[PDB]
Amino acid sequence: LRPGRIDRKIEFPPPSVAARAEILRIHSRKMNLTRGINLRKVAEKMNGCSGADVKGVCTEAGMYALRERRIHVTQEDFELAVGKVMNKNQETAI
Amino acid sequence: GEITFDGIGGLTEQIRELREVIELPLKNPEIFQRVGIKPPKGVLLYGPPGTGKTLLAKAVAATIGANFIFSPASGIVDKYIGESARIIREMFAYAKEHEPCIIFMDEVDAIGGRRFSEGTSADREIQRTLMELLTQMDGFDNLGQTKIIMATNRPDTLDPALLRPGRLDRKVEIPLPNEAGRLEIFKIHTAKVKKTGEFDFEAAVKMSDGFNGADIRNCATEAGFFAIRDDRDHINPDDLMKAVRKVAEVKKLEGTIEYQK
Amino acid sequence: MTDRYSFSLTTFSPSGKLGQIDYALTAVKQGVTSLGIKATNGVVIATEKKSSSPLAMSETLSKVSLLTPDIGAVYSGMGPDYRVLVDKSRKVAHTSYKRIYGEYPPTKLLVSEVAKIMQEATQSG
Amino acid sequence: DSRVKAMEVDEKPTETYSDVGGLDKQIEELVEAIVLPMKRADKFKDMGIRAPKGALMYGPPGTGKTLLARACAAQTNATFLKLAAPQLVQMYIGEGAKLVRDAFALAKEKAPTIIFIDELDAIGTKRFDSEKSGDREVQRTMLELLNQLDGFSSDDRVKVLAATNRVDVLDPALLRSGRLDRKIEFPLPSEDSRAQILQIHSRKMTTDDDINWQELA
Amino acid sequence: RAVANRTDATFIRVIGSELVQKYVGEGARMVRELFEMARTKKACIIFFDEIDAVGGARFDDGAGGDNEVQRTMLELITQLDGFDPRGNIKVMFATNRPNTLDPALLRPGRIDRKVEFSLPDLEGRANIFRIHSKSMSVERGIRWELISRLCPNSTGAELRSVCTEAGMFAIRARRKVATEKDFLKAVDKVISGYKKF
Amino acid sequence: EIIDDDHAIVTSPTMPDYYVSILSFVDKELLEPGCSVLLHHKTMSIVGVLQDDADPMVSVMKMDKSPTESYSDIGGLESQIQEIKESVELPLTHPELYEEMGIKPPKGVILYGAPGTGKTLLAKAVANQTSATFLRIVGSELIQKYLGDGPRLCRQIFKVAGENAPSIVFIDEIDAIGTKRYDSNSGGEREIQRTMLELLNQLDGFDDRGDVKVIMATNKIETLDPALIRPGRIDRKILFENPDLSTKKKILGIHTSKMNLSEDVNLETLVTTKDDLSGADIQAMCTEAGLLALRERRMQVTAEDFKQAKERVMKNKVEENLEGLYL
Amino acid sequence: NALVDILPPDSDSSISVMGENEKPDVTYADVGGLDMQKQEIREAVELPLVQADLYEQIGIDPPRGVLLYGPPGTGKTMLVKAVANSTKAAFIRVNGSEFVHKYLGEGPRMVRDVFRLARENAPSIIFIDEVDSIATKRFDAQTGSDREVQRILIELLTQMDGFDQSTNVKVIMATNRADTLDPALLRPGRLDRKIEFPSLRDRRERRLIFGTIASKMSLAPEADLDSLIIRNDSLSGAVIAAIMQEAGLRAVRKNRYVILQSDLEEAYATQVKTDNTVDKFDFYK
Amino acid sequence: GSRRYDSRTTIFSPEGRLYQVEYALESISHAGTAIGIMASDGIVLAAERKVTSTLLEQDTSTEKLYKLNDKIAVAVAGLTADAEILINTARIHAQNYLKTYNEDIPVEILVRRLSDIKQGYTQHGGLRPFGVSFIYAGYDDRYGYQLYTSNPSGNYTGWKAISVGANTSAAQTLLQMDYKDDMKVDDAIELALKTLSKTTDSSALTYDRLEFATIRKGANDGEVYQKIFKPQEIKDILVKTGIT
Amino acid sequence: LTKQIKEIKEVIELPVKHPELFESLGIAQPKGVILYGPPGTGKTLLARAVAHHTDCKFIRVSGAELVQKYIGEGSRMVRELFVMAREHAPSIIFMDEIDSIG
Ligand SMILES: Nc1ncnc2c1ncn2[C@@H]1O[C@H](COP(=O)(O)OP(=O)(O)NP(=O)(O)O)[C@@H](O)[C@H]1O
Ligand SMILES: Nc1ncnc2c1ncn2[C@@H]1O[C@H](COP(=O)(O)OP(=O)(O)NP(=O)(O)O)[C@@H](O)[C@H]1O
Ligand SMILES: Nc1ncnc2c1ncn2[C@@H]1O[C@H](COP(=O)(O)OP(=O)(O)NP(=O)(O)O)[C@@H](O)[C@H]1O
Ligand SMILES: Nc1ncnc2c1ncn2[C@@H]1O[C@H](COP(=O)(O)OP(=O)(O)NP(=O)(O)O)[C@@H](O)[C@H]1O
Ligand SMILES: Nc1ncnc2c1ncn2[C@@H]1O[C@H](COP(=O)(O)OP(=O)(O)O)[C@@H](O)[C@H]1O
Ligand SMILES: [Mg+2]
Ligand SMILES: [Mg+2]
Ligand SMILES: [Mg+2]
Ligand SMILES: [Mg+2]
Ligand SMILES: [Mg+2]
Repeated sequence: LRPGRIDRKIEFPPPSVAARAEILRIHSRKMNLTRGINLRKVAEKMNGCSGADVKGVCTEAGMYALRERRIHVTQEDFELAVGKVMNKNQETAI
Repeated sequence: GEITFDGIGGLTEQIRELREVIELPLKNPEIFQRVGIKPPKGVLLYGPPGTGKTLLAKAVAATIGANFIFSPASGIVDKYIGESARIIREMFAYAKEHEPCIIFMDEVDAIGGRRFSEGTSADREIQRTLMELLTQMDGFDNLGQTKIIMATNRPDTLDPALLRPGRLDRKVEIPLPNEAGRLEIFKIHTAKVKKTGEFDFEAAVKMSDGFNGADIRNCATEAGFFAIRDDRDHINPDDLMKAVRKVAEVKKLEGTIEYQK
Repeated sequence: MTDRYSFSLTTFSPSGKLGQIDYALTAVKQGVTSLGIKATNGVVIATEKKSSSPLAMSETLSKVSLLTPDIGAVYSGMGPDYRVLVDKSRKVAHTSYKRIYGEYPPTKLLVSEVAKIMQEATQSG
Repeated sequence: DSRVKAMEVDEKPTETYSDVGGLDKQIEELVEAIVLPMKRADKFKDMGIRAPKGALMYGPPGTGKTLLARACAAQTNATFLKLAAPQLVQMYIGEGAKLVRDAFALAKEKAPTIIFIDELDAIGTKRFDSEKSGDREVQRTMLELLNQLDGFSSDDRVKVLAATNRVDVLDPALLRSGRLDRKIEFPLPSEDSRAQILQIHSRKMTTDDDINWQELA
Repeated sequence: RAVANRTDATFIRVIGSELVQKYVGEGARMVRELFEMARTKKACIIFFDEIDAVGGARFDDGAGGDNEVQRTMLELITQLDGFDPRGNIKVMFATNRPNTLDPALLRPGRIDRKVEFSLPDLEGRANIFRIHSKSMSVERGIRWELISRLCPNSTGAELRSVCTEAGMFAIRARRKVATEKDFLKAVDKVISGYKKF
Repeated sequence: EIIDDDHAIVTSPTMPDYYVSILSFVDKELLEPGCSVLLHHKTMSIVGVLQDDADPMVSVMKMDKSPTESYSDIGGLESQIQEIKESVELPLTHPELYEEMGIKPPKGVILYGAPGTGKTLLAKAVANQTSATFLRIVGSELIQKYLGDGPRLCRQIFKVAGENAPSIVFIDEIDAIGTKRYDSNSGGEREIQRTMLELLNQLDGFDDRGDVKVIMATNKIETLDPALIRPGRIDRKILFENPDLSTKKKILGIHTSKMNLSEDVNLETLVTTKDDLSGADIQAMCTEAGLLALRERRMQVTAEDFKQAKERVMKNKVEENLEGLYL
Repeated sequence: NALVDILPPDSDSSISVMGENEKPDVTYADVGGLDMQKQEIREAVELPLVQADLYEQIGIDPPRGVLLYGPPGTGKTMLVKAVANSTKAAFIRVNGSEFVHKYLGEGPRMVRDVFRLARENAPSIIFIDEVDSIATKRFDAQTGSDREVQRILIELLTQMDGFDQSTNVKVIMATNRADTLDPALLRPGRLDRKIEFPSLRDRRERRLIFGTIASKMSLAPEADLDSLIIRNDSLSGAVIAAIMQEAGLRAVRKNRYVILQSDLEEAYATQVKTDNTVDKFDFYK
Repeated sequence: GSRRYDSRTTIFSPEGRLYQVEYALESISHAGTAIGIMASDGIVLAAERKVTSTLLEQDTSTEKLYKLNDKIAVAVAGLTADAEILINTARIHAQNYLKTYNEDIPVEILVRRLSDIKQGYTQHGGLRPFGVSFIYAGYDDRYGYQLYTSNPSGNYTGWKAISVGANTSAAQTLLQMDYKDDMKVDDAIELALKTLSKTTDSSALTYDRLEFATIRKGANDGEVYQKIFKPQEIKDILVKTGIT
Repeated sequence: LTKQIKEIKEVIELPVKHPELFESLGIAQPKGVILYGPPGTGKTLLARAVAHHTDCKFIRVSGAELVQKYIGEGSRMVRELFVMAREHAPSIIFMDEIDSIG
């Protein structure tokens, strides 16, 4: 922590809401397409602090759809996925 | 050394409770199986210093004839970490060969307490040992023909975890001996000592009321010494009386007398 | 004979925020439950009031007290602290209130007077 | 170890209670506690009462605590094992406790012996309730001490004497009456014992009538 | 050394801080060999200096757990045998602090005198400055007492240092005769630096 | 050790020592104790010497030529460097002046203070003028886990230096050893302590080495357990101030000659416009110019880059600072 | 002194518990009460290994690790054990006590072995029972032996993040208290599923527990089955068990193997202590 | 008992910077943001509430913007209890000066005396000092609009823009890029609301978490008019700017 | 996290591939790069991504090398890292070590 001894220091900001949307997009393609495009709806709702939070939505969305055996990823699936994740984060960070 | 089962006597009922837990499921696991419950296990002993808790832990052991492991847990902590983890693990396992066996965990308080864990790594160790001890009792496999008796004596380090419902049939409080719990103790004591027949014991107990066991022993030791200084082969009833006046005052003044959840 | 303190015992914690304010609050939380619903045509205030000992009179124990004939109050927390604070609040309101107005204090006003007094306790060594 | 050897046997010849100056009361109590029960031991056995375990001694430094004990040890023909508590205390939390247990096992071989342990100011008072508990060293060794004192294990034959400077400092659980037998307090020189104490020290140097002992007192 | 020369008792110098001979009582061998020969010589002095290391108090109490030193020490008690007649052979022991020494050694018999040396008054420190300053060429008329006045209470090593630096500053200007000026500068320098620590 | 009687006491890789015979070859005189020697394996006898402390430490320490730095190429802190020369250099070149005064030559300097002042460099500079055989060593090597190798090495430094007097021993990163103690359960109070001791025991030594100067580069002497023996034997101590306004002009001049076309911006006005800072922070600034030229894909460094560079560099330092508010 | 044959990586397994990983019981009270939580654990843990097929079709990554926290005496370490036992996928059961070491660097070398050992013998179940001890609020080095605790801890974080998107269920860990854990480091995405265990319970949740009890020995016909149910009002399973244990002990004395409904009544009634109202009410009421 | 124990806050610090005052700035930054933007024709003053609780009637209860009198409004950030005492003290001071001299107190005078009270506490008061910063938005005819802020230190400094409370740096940086010397009050209204939303973690900063006030001389017939804007009026201008 | 992605190519890729170009426009070469930010940013994922395109030997050395005990003490194996990295070039030494050992 003498300066120019570690010659570069790099901070990564906490993600932007646009930055978030790009992460959300690509993992959804791996699953099945979000019907009625609700990829935006998540980003409008909250900005994550990390890419892990984003991943958590994905896994969960695909989990309600799994149970059902209906590959479709519906608005109903996304809405559950988000709130469930959102609670969890708050109960650690209070 | 053995403690005569006539010998202990002073709080009857209290003693009966230790045998229901321990004696019954060793001799007969069948009864407990017929009922279907998990057989009775875990005993929590708490009380003052001097109350005869070690005498009691010993007494049960002699009676059954079950192998005995007397371990203070002040003897299982060590400067380097994880030695303690080994010590209990080996000892629990050691007892299994030697079934029936009762592991007397004397001064469980030592490895007790909550929180800590931010000073020396020895503080983290304390907690580690307590945690693993619990996992061995229940949560890994169940307690067989080896049973564990927990004795405690300092209220400052207590755990809601060892107090919690679960293992324990009985949470045993050992208080000041009864009006004639002390007599029963007195009786044993006057048998041994040489006497010209001394029947001052009724008065001696009125003064020496609310005495812990240690002081019943002490009044006979001080007075008998007085008999021997006076050049006698007999404790006179005068001598036994004098003694209870002197001990009574200094007893209550300095009483530590601790009680634990 | 006054304590030789000459300074505020109350210090800012080194992380901000007074030690003592935090210390005082715990008591309110620990103490027994009270609830209230504000309503358009009234206010309901409700509290548990368990027998201390069955032999104890359970009628003389009170947690509702009067500030004005219009305004009543209930608390949670230290019982003896409440009693004194009520008495101070009767004087702070009534006399001074009558001299500058000569009515019963509106609720907004009464509540604000109480707030300053709590602050002055804390500030005072 | 060489550590063990040092604690062991360092019995010097007597000095005889005659050369402790003044303070009658103290002597009377010590001889009763200890010396008569060694010699009259047979009655103690026969009655089956425990013979007295110890003497607790506290008071001013410089009152001849040492002197007193050592004279007692030789008279009964017991060995004077010299121990001091700050020594057995180490930074090594494990090892310093280990030694306490080790000292008693050595004493049994040497029976009769009189164990003189000093300065239990080192094991202070135990009144801790907070997180910082002294980091379990003071606590640990208090409850260790008591397990040797324990009377089912032999500690009636072999005695424990102890000296340590005021009892207010000592912790409440090992200061029970009848545990360390009598508790004897040392009262100060009273202008009686002073004159004696001086007199014996000047006996070594040349003695003249120019000196006036009483004035000095 | 000074009392050695006046009394007409010979002097044997031993320094145990320098000596690295201590390994698990190698130093025991060592103390035994010199001390024993020395009693033999009538009219001599034995100065074992810095007994702080080598012969040192045990450090078993502390974090290291070292006990090499406890061996050289054990040897050293049995030699003394409390007070023992030797025939005017002086046993000298030097410690940085008496407190550090082992409590068995501190007991009486073994040690018959104890004396605390402390930093002296202004008149003595004028005298210690005086001796060193004389040895060097200086512009005469010098007030020794002036230079000592400014200096707070100080070690004899510091006083030699002030003359050394003063020497040097005059050489820098090519004066081969150090004026009073140089001693003022030298004091400021060493004082300022050290003191603040 | 050698015992004159054609025997020696040797240690091998294997743990026990050996009372061995010297058998022919190297004479007792031509041997030096502390040397690494040739043994025949079947019967251990000294069959010669060729190794002569064959070890990487020896490699690093020796430097027979004078350093790469010639004198007051370095720009500013002139006066500072002309203090280190009074103590070190001057007595080796001429003891005559010291004799004539009636005072012992000063010996030793201790260089202390702060990163950024190029302390290490000044030491190399003074030594080059003298053209003293200038040994140099890193302190980290003298301390190691293995037991007793530490003092051997340490003693050797002192022997090599005295032979080749007039000499300078520069012990770099003496501050490394400090009161770092590997493991705070135990240990670090054995091996470490023993190495420190040896250096000091040889400092004054059994031979008079007043003709061996020492230069210790260190943060402070309070990092070490203080013990530096003989004050007047380490004599003058050198407190590095950081560059001031005039100092950093010269140091700047070197740096700006590397950045292409920064000649356009007058040397003086570069000094003025920036906030007073140390020469180290010029190194940070010069680096900032090239860093910005890389982002821009500025094909050739310009007057515009060097000026932009000032503002971003100054901005970094303020940002990093924490506003606690001067009341 | 030559390589004549090779061992499995599986040979020479890390320091590990002498008895079985496997649970000998199948009777299970893990079923009867906290049943809702038993299904949940099944969902995260049993469902990917058993049906790999399902996962492949939707396209998800295998579900994330599982943290178990609640008050203790909720049988956390037992509900999950039961599943491992009957699924009959590999189960590695270790403690922080296995890892802990007095030496230098001896802890971490076991830690690397656990992660790899799981991959070798996949599908595989990792459960570290003690993790509370290992996690610290603040790091220290005041004694030398703190630093060792710290080595185990960091080495564990690095590999835990890196165990993502294996087939093997990610590390399941249990904690009684989570103030020991640091929230930023150990965090969703490692451990997106975080299970809360209640303790308020319900009239129906308790009913499940009473049934398991009642099967063991027919309740006396002194009064109904339904009596036990009314007296518990919010208590957890742990207390229910202490009640039933005392009750049948006293049953043996009378010479009836049936537990009387009176006995449970007395046993229930008792255990009231838990700092009374006197102390509180003098300065909190 | 009381002799032994000490909780002296009246030690002259060795750093030149009293430690208690240091911690009170930490505590300020926990409390919500208040922004003073000085324009030629007014002071646009706006502060977000820090509560967000739903049961709590935030609407009614102003807790940060308090009107002292016609020309002077204060925004609070810091400890609300400590703050109440200084509000009554500041109100009575402006009235007493107005009575003696028949002129609304110049802004300078009022701010100075209040700062000197905070100072007094650590000077030799024995008191812990009030852990509050106040932006006093004031007007007087001679000097135009004047903008000053106070410190727990008992020091005031004038400015053309200031921020207190949370996100001091985030807010200050935006205002420097976007605000120009000449933007009028009109612009500053639009500017303030938008920068606040962008600093705060809320997706849209609602009207119900806002408090807004202006002090302007562009109120006809050479007069000064303040108006603490009511929560629903904040809402209409919230919709225009597209925050909602 | 777009900003960081663009940026990192400049810092890492160029000193290896074109040491001469990175020097000419700029000056000399870095002493290294220290990565820090929220855990879960995927800083790790960024280091590994660059490393693909650079085409070097990405050797993760995680943690103290006191864990190694294969030959000799592990202490000086830390120090010895330089030697080994040189021989086994091209290399990206990814020294992860948080330095939360106390
Ligand atoms: N029920 C009893 N019958 C007979 N003697 C008893 C009985 N209970 C206590 N005692 C006497 O009490 C004496 C001293 O008790 P002791 O062994 O010192 O107790 P403890 O509570 O285990 N203490 P400690 O480990 O010293 O805190 C015994 O030697 C017995 O004489
Ligand atoms: N008079 C000077 N001599 C040498 N370098 C100087 C001088 N003044 C300033 N400097 C600057 O300091 C830089 C080198 O200092 P540097 O080598 O980092 O430090 P040090 O003081 O030896 N510290 P450390 O990093 O702890 O070894 C040069 O490149 C200059 O930019
Ligand atoms: N399915 C379950 N529902 C309710 N309680 C349970 C269940 N399984 C076990 N129990 C009870 O939990 C008690 C302790 O089980 P245990 O495995 O120790 O729990 P834990 O919550 O992991 N806590 P700890 O002992 O601190 O590790 C037993 O004595 C049972 O009464
Ligand atoms: N941008 C991202 N998009 C998707 N998932 C991500 C992203 N970043 C991280 N993750 C996930 O979060 C997990 C935890 O992040 P991790 O890989 O440990 O990151 P880091 O920021 O390098 N951490 P640390 O070195 O502990 O400060 C990963 O294993 C991924 O599953
Ligand atoms: N009662 C006494 N008679 C004669 N000398 C005494 C007396 N008490 C103390 N001293 C002298 O002072 C010294 C210190 O007493 P000591 O027995 O070491 O004390 P303590 O154990 O009480 O701290 C003795 O060695 C002896 O020389
Ligand atoms: Mg006992
Ligand atoms: Mg003594
Ligand atoms: Mg350097
Ligand atoms: Mg568990
Ligand atoms: Mg990472």
